[PDB]
Amino acid sequence: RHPLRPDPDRERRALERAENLRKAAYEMAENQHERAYHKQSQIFQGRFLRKDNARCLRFYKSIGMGYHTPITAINGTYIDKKCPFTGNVSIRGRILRGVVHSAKMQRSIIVRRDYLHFVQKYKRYERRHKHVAAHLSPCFRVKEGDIVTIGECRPLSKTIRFNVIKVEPVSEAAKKRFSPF
Amino acid sequence: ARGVRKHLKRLNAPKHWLLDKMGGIWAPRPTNGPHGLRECIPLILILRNRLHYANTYAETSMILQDKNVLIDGKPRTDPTFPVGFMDVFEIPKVHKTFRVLYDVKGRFTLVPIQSNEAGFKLCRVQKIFLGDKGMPYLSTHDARTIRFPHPDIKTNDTIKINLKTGKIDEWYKFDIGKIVMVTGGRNCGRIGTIQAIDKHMGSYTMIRMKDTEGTEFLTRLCNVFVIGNDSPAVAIPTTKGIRPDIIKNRELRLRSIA
Amino acid sequence: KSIRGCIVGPDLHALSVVLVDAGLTDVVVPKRLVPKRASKIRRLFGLPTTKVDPKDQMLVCELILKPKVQRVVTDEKYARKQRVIAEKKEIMRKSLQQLEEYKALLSRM
Amino acid sequence: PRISRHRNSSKTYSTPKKPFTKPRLDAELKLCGEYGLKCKREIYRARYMLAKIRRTARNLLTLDENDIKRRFEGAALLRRLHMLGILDEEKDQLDYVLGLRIEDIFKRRLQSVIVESKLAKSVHHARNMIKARHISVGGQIVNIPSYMVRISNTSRVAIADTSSLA
Amino acid sequence: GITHDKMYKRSKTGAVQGKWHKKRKYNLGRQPANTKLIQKISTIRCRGGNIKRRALRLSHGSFAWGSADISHKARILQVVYNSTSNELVRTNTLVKGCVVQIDSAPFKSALSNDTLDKEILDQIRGDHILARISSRPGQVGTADGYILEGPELLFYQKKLAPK
RNA sequence: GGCGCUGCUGCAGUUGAAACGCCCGUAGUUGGCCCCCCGCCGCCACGAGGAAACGGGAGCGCUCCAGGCAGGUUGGA
RNA sequence: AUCCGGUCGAUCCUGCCGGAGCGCGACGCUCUCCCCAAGGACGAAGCCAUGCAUGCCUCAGGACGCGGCGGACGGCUCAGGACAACGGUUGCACCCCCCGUGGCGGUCGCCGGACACCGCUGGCAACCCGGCGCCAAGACGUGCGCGCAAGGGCGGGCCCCGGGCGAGCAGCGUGACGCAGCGACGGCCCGCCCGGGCUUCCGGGGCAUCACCCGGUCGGCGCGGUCGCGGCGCGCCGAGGGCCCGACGCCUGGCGGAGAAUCAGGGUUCGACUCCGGAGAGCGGGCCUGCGAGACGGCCCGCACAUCCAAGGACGGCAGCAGGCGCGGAACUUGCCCAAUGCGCGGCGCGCGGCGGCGCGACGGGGUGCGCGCGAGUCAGGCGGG
Ligand SMILES: [K+]
Ligand SMILES: [K+]
Ligand SMILES: [K+]
Ligand SMILES: [K+]
Ligand SMILES: [K+]
Ligand SMILES: [K+]
Ligand SMILES: [K+]
Ligand SMILES: [K+]
Ligand SMILES: [K+]
Ligand SMILES: [K+]
Ligand SMILES: [K+]
Ligand SMILES: [K+]
Ligand SMILES: [K+]
Ligand SMILES: [K+]
Ligand SMILES: [K+]
Ligand SMILES: [K+]
Ligand SMILES: [K+]
Ligand SMILES: [K+]
Ligand SMILES: [K+]
Ligand SMILES: [K+]
Ligand SMILES: [K+]
Ligand SMILES: [K+]
Ligand SMILES: [K+]
Ligand SMILES: [K+]
Ligand SMILES: [K+]
Ligand SMILES: [K+]
Ligand SMILES: [K+]
Ligand SMILES: [K+]
Ligand SMILES: [K+]
Ligand SMILES: [K+]
Ligand SMILES: [K+]
Ligand SMILES: [K+]
Ligand SMILES: [K+]
Ligand SMILES: [K+]
Ligand SMILES: [K+]
Ligand SMILES: [K+]
Ligand SMILES: [K+]
Ligand SMILES: [K+]
Ligand SMILES: [K+]
Ligand SMILES: [K+]
Ligand SMILES: [K+]
Ligand SMILES: [K+]
Ligand SMILES: [K+]
Ligand SMILES: [K+]
Ligand SMILES: [K+]
Ligand SMILES: [K+]
Ligand SMILES: [K+]
Ligand SMILES: [K+]
Ligand SMILES: [K+]
Ligand SMILES: [K+]
Ligand SMILES: [K+]
Ligand SMILES: [K+]
Ligand SMILES: [K+]
Ligand SMILES: [K+]
Ligand SMILES: [K+]
Ligand SMILES: [K+]
Ligand SMILES: [K+]
Ligand SMILES: [K+]
Ligand SMILES: [K+]
Ligand SMILES: [K+]
Ligand SMILES: [K+]
Ligand SMILES: [K+]
Ligand SMILES: [K+]
Ligand SMILES: [K+]
Ligand SMILES: [K+]
Ligand SMILES: [K+]
Ligand SMILES: [K+]
Ligand SMILES: [K+]
Ligand SMILES: [K+]
Ligand SMILES: [K+]
Ligand SMILES: [K+]
Ligand SMILES: [K+]
Ligand SMILES: [K+]
Ligand SMILES: [K+]
Ligand SMILES: [K+]
Ligand SMILES: [K+]
Ligand SMILES: [K+]
Ligand SMILES: [K+]
Ligand SMILES: [K+]
Ligand SMILES: [K+]
Ligand SMILES: [K+]
Ligand SMILES: [K+]
Ligand SMILES: [K+]
Ligand SMILES: [K+]
Ligand SMILES: [K+]
Ligand SMILES: [K+]
Ligand SMILES: [K+]
Ligand SMILES: [K+]
Ligand SMILES: [K+]
Ligand SMILES: [K+]
Ligand SMILES: [K+]
Ligand SMILES: [Mg+2]
Ligand SMILES: [Mg+2]
Ligand SMILES: [Mg+2]
Ligand SMILES: [Mg+2]
Ligand SMILES: [Mg+2]
Ligand SMILES: [Mg+2]
Ligand SMILES: [Mg+2]
Ligand SMILES: [Mg+2]
Ligand SMILES: [Mg+2]
Ligand SMILES: [Mg+2]
Ligand SMILES: [Mg+2]
Ligand SMILES: [Mg+2]
Repeated sequence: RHPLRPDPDRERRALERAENLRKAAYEMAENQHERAYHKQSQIFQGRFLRKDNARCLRFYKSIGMGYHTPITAINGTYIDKKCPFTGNVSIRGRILRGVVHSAKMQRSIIVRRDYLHFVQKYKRYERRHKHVAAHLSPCFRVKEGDIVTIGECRPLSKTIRFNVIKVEPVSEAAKKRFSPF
Repeated sequence: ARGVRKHLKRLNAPKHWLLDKMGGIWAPRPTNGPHGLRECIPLILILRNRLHYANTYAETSMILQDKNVLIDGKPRTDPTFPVGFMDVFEIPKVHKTFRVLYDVKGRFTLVPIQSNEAGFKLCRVQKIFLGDKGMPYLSTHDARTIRFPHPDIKTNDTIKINLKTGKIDEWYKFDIGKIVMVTGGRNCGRIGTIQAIDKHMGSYTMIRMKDTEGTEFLTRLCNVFVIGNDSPAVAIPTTKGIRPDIIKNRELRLRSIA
Repeated sequence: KSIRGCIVGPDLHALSVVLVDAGLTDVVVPKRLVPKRASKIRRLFGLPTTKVDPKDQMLVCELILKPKVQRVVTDEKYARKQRVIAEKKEIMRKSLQQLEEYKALLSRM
Repeated sequence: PRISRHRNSSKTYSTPKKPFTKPRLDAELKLCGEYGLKCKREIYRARYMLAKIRRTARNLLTLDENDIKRRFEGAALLRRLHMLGILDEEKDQLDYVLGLRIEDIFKRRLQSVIVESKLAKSVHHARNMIKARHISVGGQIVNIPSYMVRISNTSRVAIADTSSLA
Repeated sequence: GITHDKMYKRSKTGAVQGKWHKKRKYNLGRQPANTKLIQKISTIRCRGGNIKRRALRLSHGSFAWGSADISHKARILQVVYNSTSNELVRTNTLVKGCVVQIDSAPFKSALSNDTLDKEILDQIRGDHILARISSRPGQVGTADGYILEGPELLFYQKKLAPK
């Protein structure tokens, strides 16, 4: 890391995101409808009592492969052990793209992938599709029709082996087409 | 099955062993050791099948009981011991010393070497890792382990090892323009110079080399062995890693019965 | 399997019994086999089991196939053990020297 | 298994599709007359051995004159066809292979060679003399009427030194 | 016996799937320890060797007040809260993550320093401290934990409010 | 296989067997012409990587042959 | 790259019926010589008499016995199972692994007693066992030693980005627990190797007189269990998940591939059996020992069948090699040998496999003459062969 930190003079003020995260943590403590207190495993919970600010209050990482961390994950207040940026999982294996078929589950979506199958006797093709279940971190929000890029992780449920890592929005009320990519 | 395999059918043996499909249901199964099953040769297949010092299995055993064979300076009394690439093969009573390399058709050949050369070995650095109480180790293509290596040695370099102390005296860095030889695939056995290194994030890194006649070829980074710095540190067969085409090979074959 | 014909009842066709605290006890059978362990021949003969001359190769046995005493500390066996210890120290000494060399090397680098 | 399960075997002749055609029925017996042929199978074999060398050439002729497959296999085919004497030296073109007939194959049989050099008065006497171990090829006694003689080995066809006709 | 093989589940479309083999040894499961509070640890042979310790009837643990870093060995007094089921609290079953009351004696030597949480010093002034188990007693035979603080402490104090 | 009597190449539907009584219409299939020198598919070519036996195929007279991998510096491309 | 006979009083068509070729089995008739070579698979995974198919090497003349390594590989079969299995292609930053080959080796004065073989006595129809007693170890048990096995609390940066990565991964320090493993002939531990477990993408039978299906079913939270991830299991929360691009259900005289039969090109049909993978050992289940088995030439139980018996009991698994019964149109010797190719222990073992026997399933070569010499047989010696 050859270069070192150019000089803005509003940095320490702009770290008011510390009180932001702190009061979000203290709001989670008051929602007595919950049964478990949710917290990241990478973070002490004694760093919140301190005032010198010297220690970070939220954990995040980079996933590699030229995919950059969204700022909504860096400055969010949610808890997700299955989020690839702020949870306890990793991305490795195949990386694919598809379209959102359904977003009706809890932090889970269905993805529709399209492809062609050649039949040699008839010298022609047929159009085919498959459905893939994927995990949706709160740092993204999607609707049906949007393009997504998903990447492989370890097994996460009976049907899920992938995680949403990029979103390309698609306007509502547009003609739905084959769109293989 | 319910456990490990101990047999190996003759039709299932590796194709570069040049085993013939009659004269046996079974083939020797190499014992675990310094080399893997696919990229090796059982020692018996050299003494009986190739050099005819023995003529059967039973009398191939008695040569290895009285310890007439040294591999890398040690007598191996095991007929299916896996010998492989760069192993030193020395039979004293006949005064024959060989180095085990590949020919231009992906098969093992023995190259005669001098007594001033059989005291060292070239190994490929496969990995660097922290062992017990956090100490550094390096592992080679021979299943060899060295603690406290000099910090310059990095993965894909090659090291030179004296064959009595088992320590390092020299190392060659993996770079552009280094002399190299391919150890597997379908360009196995031929020798060239590196002229490209293309990394692909997540996937295999490919190497482009060029022969001494200028023919260019490609393979994966897991198959390129450095043999020196613009000059091979060892001796190589007479063909020197140049592969003919089928027509020139045919004319050389026509010329042998001629 | 099947077991236990009785806690002794009428069924049994056989019983096994031992005599305590004494037709009358007359015969005394000899012990066919003699002590074999090295200590087994020092408790018999009252010898101490702690000295630097424990050899004990008295050969009598009253010519009674069985002797070949076990657990005897000879001279060569003593040398063997001492040699193994003297090499188990050399390993540690050379290992600590190599560790020191590597630490100094990284210091220079 | 046993080792014998791995041995190969193959049929070496093709029977015709219409058996009862008159013109080839008598054309097929003029051939049994000019050569001491035992039965129709020895004709079938011949045609089968033609039908392969005809299939190769037509595969290469569809190709281009500078491809390596042509340069390699056509040269092999011509070099094999010149040694057996099925084709002669002056025709060293791959297109000269297509106009070949069975009679060219039948003319290099040992039974035919010994007739040509007049060791035997006819072809039937030649077959009888072959069966009697009376003839050697290059000092080697050959018992097979159907033997195929290479042009290298046609200078050296004689009566065997060990014989009752010596 | 008990198996965690997936061959007995329906597919994702709900369809019944067939059986193509009998039970394999490598897919077995065992029964749980149900470790009781207030000392036995059994040994279990596993695949390849690899002894597992399985605790029944543990009493003590080693606990850490992380913020000031005061680590002692203390006696676990009572399981007071559990996220999964209130049945696991009624029986004082020791599992990972349950909230317990531990003995205040070993930490009374920490009553002097100020600038130390009064939400921990006032806990110490009484008879017990609220703490959380952090180990798996059925897999390693041990029950250690940390002392609660921050918003977590308040969340569980309201969960155990005298209401 | 004959068989273009299963028809993608390549059948038949006025009268021999065969065009729904007709109109609307979703899924599906299909869709004029135009900018070239960017991206993403398809597509064409060349590579890398993984098994032999079988199937092709270079060389070799088990006396020929179905075979086999031989052999007289070699070879199993 | 081919057609031909049959509709009429005669004629041109459409259209089927029949003939002509190759392969696989069964039946009939017939057969001189030599080489190669399949051989109880075909809705009976029906039942089995008899013999053989697994042994080889620390402590005393030798056996015997103890201890050790192997018996989870090799051989047989195709019953089950249709988003399985299987084929190509990925991953484990969610894993386990004997032997072998490199490393590494720091741990808060020579101990004890007893078991088998064996002696002396017994029970029982036979299967199988009892009692008392002298005796060893490269067997146990306890251990002499420079503290360090598992797990746990803190030690990260608050645009966005070497020990080692594409990826904050792996080590180390420091407070607490704990006291494991290796030490009575020095090895716990670490890398590789082969092997396994799961896992990504694509391919992966027929029927619509089977159009709607599923309810641990689809997702979330927390624990447990596992070698390990995972609705794998359990508690709680939500209403999801699949479908005419054919879901679900039913049927199959359904093992998959590498391949095979046919033949201009495009295709059609079959994948019992040689190699690779899977599954089973009369049918359900359960398990111990081990690195590795849900093992059947291991054990336990239920069921259906048989075996010996003094009537009390004991006892079995040929879809191993021969052989037999039954069934069917349909398929061989109750041979010799570890000499070869290989495997376990090192010298043996081995119905793996090899060699003969029966064998017109099928392949290849040569005869029953030529104008006058041969082969088929006969008897001897070679060569070959355990
Ligand atoms: K989070
Ligand atoms: K596509
Ligand atoms: K496809
Ligand atoms: K389509
Ligand atoms: K789930
Ligand atoms: K699930
Ligand atoms: K479409
Ligand atoms: K199997
Ligand atoms: K195993
Ligand atoms: K095994
Ligand atoms: K084989
Ligand atoms: K073979
Ligand atoms: K075989
Ligand atoms: K072996
Ligand atoms: K089980
Ligand atoms: K198992
Ligand atoms: K047809
Ligand atoms: K056709
Ligand atoms: K046609
Ligand atoms: K038409
Ligand atoms: K009609
Ligand atoms: K009609
Ligand atoms: K009609
Ligand atoms: K119509
Ligand atoms: K219609
Ligand atoms: K209409
Ligand atoms: K319309
Ligand atoms: K319309
Ligand atoms: K439409
Ligand atoms: K459409
Ligand atoms: K259409
Ligand atoms: K379309
Ligand atoms: K149109
Ligand atoms: K393409
Ligand atoms: K192979
Ligand atoms: K050479
Ligand atoms: K045709
Ligand atoms: K007619
Ligand atoms: K008419
Ligand atoms: K007609
Ligand atoms: K049968
Ligand atoms: K059967
Ligand atoms: K049938
Ligand atoms: K049949
Ligand atoms: K049967
Ligand atoms: K074992
Ligand atoms: K066993
Ligand atoms: K059989
Ligand atoms: K089956
Ligand atoms: K093993
Ligand atoms: K998978
Ligand atoms: K998959
Ligand atoms: K898969
Ligand atoms: K698929
Ligand atoms: K249907
Ligand atoms: K439920
Ligand atoms: K769960
Ligand atoms: K549940
Ligand atoms: K529910
Ligand atoms: K259907
Ligand atoms: K069947
Ligand atoms: K065709
Ligand atoms: K077709
Ligand atoms: K075709
Ligand atoms: K056709
Ligand atoms: K068969
Ligand atoms: K099979
Ligand atoms: K098979
Ligand atoms: K096989
Ligand atoms: K196999
Ligand atoms: K297998
Ligand atoms: K099998
Ligand atoms: K199985
Ligand atoms: K079964
Ligand atoms: K059974
Ligand atoms: K069963
Ligand atoms: K059973
Ligand atoms: K069973
Ligand atoms: K296993
Ligand atoms: K079981
Ligand atoms: K079972
Ligand atoms: K039997
Ligand atoms: K069967
Ligand atoms: K037999
Ligand atoms: K019958
Ligand atoms: K009958
Ligand atoms: K043998
Ligand atoms: K073994
Ligand atoms: K046999
Ligand atoms: K004669
Ligand atoms: K004779
Ligand atoms: Mg097996
Ligand atoms: Mg089973
Ligand atoms: Mg209560
Ligand atoms: Mg047709
Ligand atoms: Mg509900
Ligand atoms: Mg198949
Ligand atoms: Mg098959
Ligand atoms: Mg069979
Ligand atoms: Mg078995
Ligand atoms: Mg069983
Ligand atoms: Mg019958
Ligand atoms: Mg012949």
